[PDB]
Amino acid sequence: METIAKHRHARSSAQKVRLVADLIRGKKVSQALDILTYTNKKAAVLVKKVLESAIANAEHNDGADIDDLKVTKIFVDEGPSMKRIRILKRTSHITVVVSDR
Amino acid sequence: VTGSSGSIKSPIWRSGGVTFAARPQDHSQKVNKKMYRGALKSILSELVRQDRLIVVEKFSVEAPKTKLLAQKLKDMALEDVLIITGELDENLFLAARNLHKVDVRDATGIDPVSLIAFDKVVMTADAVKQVEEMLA
Amino acid sequence: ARVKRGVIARARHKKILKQAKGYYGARSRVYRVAFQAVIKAGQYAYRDRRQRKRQFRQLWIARINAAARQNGISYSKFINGLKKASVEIDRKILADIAVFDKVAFTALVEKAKAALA
Amino acid sequence: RLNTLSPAEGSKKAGKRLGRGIGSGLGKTGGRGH
Amino acid sequence: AVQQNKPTRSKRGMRRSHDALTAVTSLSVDKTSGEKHLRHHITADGYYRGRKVIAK
Amino acid sequence: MKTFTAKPETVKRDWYVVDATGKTLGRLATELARRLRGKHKAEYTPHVDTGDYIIVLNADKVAVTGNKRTDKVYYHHTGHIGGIKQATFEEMIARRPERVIEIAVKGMLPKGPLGRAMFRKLKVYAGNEHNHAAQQPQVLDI
RNA sequence: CCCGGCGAGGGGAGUGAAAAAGAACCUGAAACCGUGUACGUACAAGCAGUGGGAGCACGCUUAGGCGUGUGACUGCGUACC
RNA sequence: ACCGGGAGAUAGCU
RNA sequence: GUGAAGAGGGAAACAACCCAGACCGCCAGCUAAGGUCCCAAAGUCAUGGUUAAGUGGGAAACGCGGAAGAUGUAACGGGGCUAAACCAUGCACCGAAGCUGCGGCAGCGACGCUUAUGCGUUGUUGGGUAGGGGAGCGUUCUGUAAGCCUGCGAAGGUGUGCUGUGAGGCAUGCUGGAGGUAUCAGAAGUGCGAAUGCUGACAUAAGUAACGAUAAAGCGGGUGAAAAGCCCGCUCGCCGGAAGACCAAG
RNA sequence: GAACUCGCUGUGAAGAUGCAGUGUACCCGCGGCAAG
Repeated sequence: METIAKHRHARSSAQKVRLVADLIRGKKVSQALDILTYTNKKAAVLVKKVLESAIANAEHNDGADIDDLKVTKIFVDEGPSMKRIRILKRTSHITVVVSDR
Repeated sequence: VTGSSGSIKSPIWRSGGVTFAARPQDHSQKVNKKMYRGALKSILSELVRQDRLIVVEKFSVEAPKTKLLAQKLKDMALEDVLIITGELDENLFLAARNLHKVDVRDATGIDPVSLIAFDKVVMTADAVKQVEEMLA
Repeated sequence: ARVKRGVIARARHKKILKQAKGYYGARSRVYRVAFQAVIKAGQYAYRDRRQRKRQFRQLWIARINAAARQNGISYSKFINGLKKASVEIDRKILADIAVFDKVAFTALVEKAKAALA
Repeated sequence: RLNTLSPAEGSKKAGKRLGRGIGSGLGKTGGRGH
Repeated sequence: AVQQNKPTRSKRGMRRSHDALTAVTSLSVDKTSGEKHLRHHITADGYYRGRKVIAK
Repeated sequence: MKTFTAKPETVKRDWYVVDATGKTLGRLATELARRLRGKHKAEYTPHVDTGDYIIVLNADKVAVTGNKRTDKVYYHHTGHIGGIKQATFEEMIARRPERVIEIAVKGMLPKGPLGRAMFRKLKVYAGNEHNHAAQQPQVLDI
């Protein structure tokens, strides 16, 4: 059963969070969560947040067999930015796609 | 433009007046009597040649009822009819107001748009003689 | 009577960019440089359409010279023999046959040698 | 035959619109040159 | 001291190719409590090499 | 109708041995370049080379006529600062005539990716013995 | 209902024609930046394109050499006003 | 010294 | 004469030198100048000599010398060349957008069937700044229009295919769910690409120096999911006619 | 303005990274030397 999770208007840079997210594409959740918990970047917190939300949703909507779930697609994009006196604050939009097969 | 190296109200800027903004002007012009009468004669000749003109000496309705006008129109086997008469009749004029297709005017109420637009025109002997004694 | 030019401009931009496929990034997406890139590509196509005849003639001449040298005669002598034999075979056909067949080219060179004198 | 009414040939001319394109004959400057 | 042109995306991609970090991939399971933890560090529950600590 | 184009992989290239032993350097270089480029074959194609592997023997035995026995000199830029370390052709042939033969071929051969590809096809040896005897190199003279 | 920090955000169920209508709320293209898919590249020098072009995957006349996506290589080619 | 108006003030020239 | 306002070719590239006037296309042949050892295509051509000097392939005047020059030979274009240099003659080829061969158009006349005013021949023109003349496409609005299409799917956006010398036109997949509009005319706030043109949005430099007094912090505990800069206690240190406290103004 | 941003020789509204010939160089980062 395909599962998708995302976060809206995150207080993080669009591209800084991508570095940590690159460690979740093609990696199983079992070790991905451990890597995220021990990652030093601030974006690691958001990545583990979206990962735990996605795994919880997969467990809830799906019947059973949570361990076999494999991460397939995960990507980040730039979101709305706020202007201030000239300084622009960026926002990040993270999406994680997890499916058993 | 309401407002105050160029002024912000310039046409190149936004919210500014146009370089050549149109002002209240009349597009109407003058038409000579000779050309008007010639065009009227030409259009009447074309219409009669096309066989789009039917003349009935009497086309007066007994009472001002749109039903009578509609059934009379059906009896004539015509749909697009411009009923032009020398003397306007109160009953027929009142009855024809509701039907947009059927319109009636007076002897002096002759315009090129009315003739060209309406597919067919119906007029009486009084109307034809009146127009004949008019500009013609 | 205001007229909005957005639709016309968008259509023209789409039409011009449609021919700007695969031009190393900016030139394929940026109209300002895409127009210049497509104009230059059209000029190069115009030149190369005429230069294609020259390239093909060069290739045919090279192939005919190679075949003649293989048979044991220079290109000029082979052409002279062919002309003196009342034969008007174009170089393109000779080059085409020199690769798919050899017996025919051997006969042609023999005839050219015989008619050279 | 209502729409068959058209101006007589040669009685109407749009007139060249200067300062519009390069392929319309005169190009920039409005056709008056330098 | 001023750019004469705009660097393209490809140059940025090549320059940023070395910005990727590396996963530790060195999880160590506790001898007794049996939870993965960083090698040569105290576990979250407060165990290291099986021996117990204060673990506030 | 499209003209036949040589296939870069299906072209067959054999081995032909060449030995000058007292022939003009220029003539041998010209013939070697022409035969490596495949212009002799009827299936010549500028797009893809179709030449045959050539092995050169007795490089030091090449013959040079005229005052080139002393006038001729080869120079290759040494780089860095003041890299003018030239090399007279006599010393170069005395040490390693393979360098002289290969640089002559490179100068004769067109320079470029295909130029280097064809250059790789030409091997030059000083001794008569050739270790490429397993492919049956045919004997051809020029 | 759940994850979540008793937030923010998200995912199910339902309402809802449509939630590819969710309070940032009609339709929603480019410049800008992302993931997957097909192809090329780590011995190859210059307005980066143009003709030739083997190869690399797919559907087609179920081959019959048709097109689509890329172009290793090659003759030529010193931007706009 | 600043604001609104004469004032879309006027000549060259880009 | 050329450029201005002509592309093409050759001379290493070169706006002033030589040949040479581009309607479009064709994988056909012949020639101009210039070349036939290659790069880069064509004779390693033939006849009799000169050139042994790498002159050729840079040099005067003057009496073979003159000659020394472009850091590299670097003044042969690279190799390389004793003919692959020069002189005189000859044929054979390569060689431009030049000519011819074929196909397809716009214009100019000339000639006739003279027509219904088109047709069939006909020779020729079709590079082009400024400028002039002629001929067209596309968009809003109005009459044609209470006509026609459209919830069995229109606008805008996004792909495909078919068309024409051309602005361009038509059918069609895809979210869309309410207007669009045949033909002929009239009427324009009408066709964008540079004016340091203007409003809005978005990349570069960049994860870059810096994070703004160099008085100097550290520990235990508490709130908090997250804590050195959030809070309490403790050790040390800075200012201490101040970095201490109060008034006038804000 | 856009970049697949090399040295030397020659031409050059006259010192060429984009012109012709020529030689070298696996792709991409880090700290400095400031010749342009």
